[PDB]
Amino acid sequence: MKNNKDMSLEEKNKQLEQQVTYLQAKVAYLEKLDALIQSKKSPTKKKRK
Repeated sequence: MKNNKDMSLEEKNKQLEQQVTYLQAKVAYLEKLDALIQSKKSPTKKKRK
């Protein structure tokens, strides 16, 4: 169900190989948010303070 928000979940994209790539993690964000890092964003490289 397209969330009341603007960026609906259906807006999510899909690829050939990346299909399962994000479908595994994205499933967490897109679940309620959308096709993007929101709930639990992956770990970023060593950020130099």
